Amino acid sequence: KIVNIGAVLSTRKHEQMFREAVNQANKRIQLNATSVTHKPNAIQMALSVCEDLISSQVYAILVSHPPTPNDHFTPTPVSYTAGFYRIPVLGLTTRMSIYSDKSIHLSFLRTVPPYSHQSSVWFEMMRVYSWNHIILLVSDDHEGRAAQKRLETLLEERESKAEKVLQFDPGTKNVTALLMEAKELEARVIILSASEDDAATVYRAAAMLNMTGSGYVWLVGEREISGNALRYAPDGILGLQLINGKNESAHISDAVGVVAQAVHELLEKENITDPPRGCVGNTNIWKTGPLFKRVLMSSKYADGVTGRVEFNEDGDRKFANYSIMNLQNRKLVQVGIYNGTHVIPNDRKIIWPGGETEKPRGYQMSTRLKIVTIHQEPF
Amino acid sequence: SIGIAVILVGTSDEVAIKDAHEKDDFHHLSVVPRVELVAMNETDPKSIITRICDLMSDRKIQGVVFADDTDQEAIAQILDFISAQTLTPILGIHGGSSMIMADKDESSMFFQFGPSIEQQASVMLNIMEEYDWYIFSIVTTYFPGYQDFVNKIRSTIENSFVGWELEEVLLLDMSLDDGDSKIQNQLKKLQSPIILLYCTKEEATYIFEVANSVGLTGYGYTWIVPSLVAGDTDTVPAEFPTGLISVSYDEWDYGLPARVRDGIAIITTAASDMLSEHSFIPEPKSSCYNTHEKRIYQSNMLNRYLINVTFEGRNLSFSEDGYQMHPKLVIILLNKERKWERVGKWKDKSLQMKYYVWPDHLSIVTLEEAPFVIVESVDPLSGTCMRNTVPCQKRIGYIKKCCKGFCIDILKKISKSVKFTYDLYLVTNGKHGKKINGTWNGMI
Amino acid sequence: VGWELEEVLLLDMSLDDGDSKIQNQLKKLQSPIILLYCTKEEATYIFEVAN
Amino acid sequence: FCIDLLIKLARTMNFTYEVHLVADGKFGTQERVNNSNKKEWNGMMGELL
Repeated sequence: KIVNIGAVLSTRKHEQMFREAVNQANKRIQLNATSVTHKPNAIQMALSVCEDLISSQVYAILVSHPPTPNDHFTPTPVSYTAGFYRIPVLGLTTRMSIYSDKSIHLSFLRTVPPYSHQSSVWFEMMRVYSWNHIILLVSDDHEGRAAQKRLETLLEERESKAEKVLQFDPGTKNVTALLMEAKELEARVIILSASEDDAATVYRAAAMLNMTGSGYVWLVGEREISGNALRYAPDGILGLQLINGKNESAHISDAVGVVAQAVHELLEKENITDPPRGCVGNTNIWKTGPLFKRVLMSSKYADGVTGRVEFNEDGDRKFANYSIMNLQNRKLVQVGIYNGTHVIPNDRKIIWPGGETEKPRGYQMSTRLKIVTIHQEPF
Repeated sequence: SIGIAVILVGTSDEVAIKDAHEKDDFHHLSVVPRVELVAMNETDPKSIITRICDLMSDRKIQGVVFADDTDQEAIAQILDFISAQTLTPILGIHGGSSMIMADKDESSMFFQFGPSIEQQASVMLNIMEEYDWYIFSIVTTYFPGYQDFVNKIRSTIENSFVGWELEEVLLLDMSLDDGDSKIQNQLKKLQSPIILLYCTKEEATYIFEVANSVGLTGYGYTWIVPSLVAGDTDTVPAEFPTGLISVSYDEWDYGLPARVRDGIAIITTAASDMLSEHSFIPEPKSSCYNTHEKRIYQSNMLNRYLINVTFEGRNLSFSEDGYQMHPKLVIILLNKERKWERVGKWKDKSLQMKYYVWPDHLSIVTLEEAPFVIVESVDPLSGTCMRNTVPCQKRIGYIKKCCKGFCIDILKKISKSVKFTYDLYLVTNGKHGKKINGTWNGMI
Repeated sequence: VGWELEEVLLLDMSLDDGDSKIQNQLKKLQSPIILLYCTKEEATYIFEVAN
Repeated sequence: FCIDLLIKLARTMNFTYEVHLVADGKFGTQERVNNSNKKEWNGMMGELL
């Protein structure tokens, strides 16, 4: 039949490739493309999702990075409106960890890993560099809590715990109170999971508390090594990056291919119900939608532009690859890579914070102790 | 004035609801509630969205009260945008809009008439305390609330001196393909009389079917389960074992006319305090076009007053996450036929259950003797009955006490030797025994 | 020598559609040691029921 | 006796100390304290944690 796979993507030029991407799949029973740009207004965005469905009856929706710098709330109008009918939506260029809950985002699959999955990189990096005492600087937001939640789970797998899990309110200008507590802690390994704005406040304070000197390690994700945060990050920031996270065309082609394989799976089934014609009175939940979403996780791509494209149980990417930057001479130079199972460091050396060539231990002993005694007559 | 637009979806008593607007008495607060009722079928979310903003530009309403009959969770999520994008309070009093969502937008004005999974877990422990059940077991799936559900139970166990024994926190993953053997392997570790299950309604039938394969679903067990599994209490999948315990919201008592009255009151009194303390009328841009420029005006202050609301002596206080601090919950139990019957009632951390004894098992009489059977009041160190004591009742005045003595220690040793259960109770009609007019009174 | 016996439970073959009751009957078995006595064919049926 | 043993511990383990008495003056027990509804240790046991 005329299976519609139309997307909702900004970057009008990229949508040209989407038409070619659909045509390429046809050469590989019919797929039609009805790509539409992103509405800047959130309320107008939600209506256009089903309004374009009226003339298309689309089977899945793709959402991408908008021209606006919000980088979040973009898939919310397209996930809930399509989630009412259990229409699967593909997260082309979204990395927020909110979309990883099935209870709220019922039909959503991500072709890129969320920010909260960086802590999988960090935990395996520990054993490579022999680190066990760390300090977490997560934020009070859901994104900060998700990184703390998943990192702690991996730590418990090794019967180890983070020394401190200091949380700070986002948008706080005076963060020195939080970092003041972290100074007396014996762990010299600091893991920061804040946003780009919140990272600048942390970096500014850490500079004036002399926490950026030698013997200190800063493990940091992608948000805090770019934009405003990079302009205040100290040297030796052991950052992280995604190989092709910012490239939309890399993900559209792989995303279209993954749905195409599930389309072949949808060819043979029992009681296949076509998606609703529009948003008029179709209160039905599209019983076939969960079947489409269920087979869409199990559909693993043998190859692709970005390697094998596997979907997690929560819809996230599986076996992704991360690149390890390093702020050497104010320039982020890759000194490692992630193969999806273990860290493969580059041949070149790492310039640690403070200009230390040797790898710092990342731990210290207080020696000076506080001892509490009671008044007892003979002792 | 305050613009409130109560919206009803599907079949409802609009005339009855309209009468509550007249009965709504807020002269003391001086709120001037401009309550408007619009009824319309569920249709499509675009209609749901376009019903509010179009009507928002018509009357510049301050708050929205949303009611529904359908159990679609997607209505709650859609209502967050109008609560967030338009910064207008929205109340999920009934239906799908009352399906509590754990995580909302950080700026959303949405509030719901429901309990959180931590609130349902706490009352599930009050049931076991009332009947002196202390053996534990927890079985959870990968559902997003599983972390919060287990964390609340574990924290409440260690924060009280009452003897709590958690055997296992068994976790089962349903994403496995043909993993019935694997799902049985983990489920086989279950060896506790009481199981606290937390999963989707579909998963529970699968879980009970696998437990049916084991066969130890219910014979003396008492499975305790949140309202997520129960879902629509009308439809029982017949795979739920008899004796299931669930904590449902007060759908039986709080009907739609009751909930709509509270919805109007909550929005009105919140604005009045702001209209008096802050003394600033909230008049945001009702248009939905180019909402980016409309973020200059923020009504985050009204969120504070909406949280703390007093009405008719009831603490109708919400959370920052949108739950209810003091919800009214009823414990529903499966009967012999596939029917959910209310057994309890939880309000203000009080459990007014109507079953004094939970229904071999035999009843035992007792008296008060000096070294043989000594009855004492309920233990105040930790609650209930301490060590070396058993719970006994007395009727005048049905009061649960603690019994202990030489005769009771004999009963304890006999009970675990003959392998039988019991429930003591003291005598009201008299003492040991006397034949009066050919009738026996007392223990004999 | 201290010997304790849990069950001498008997179970039936010739009953039609007896799988549900044969599983229900086997619920009473809680001892860690089982002294089974049946036919080779019946052993697999018992083991698959215990499976 | 305890302080004399403490001084020996410091010499043999090469650490310094700052001895301070217990604010509560109690060794330590688990208490209900319904005001906060939380189990915590009091005094010497509560200063370690």
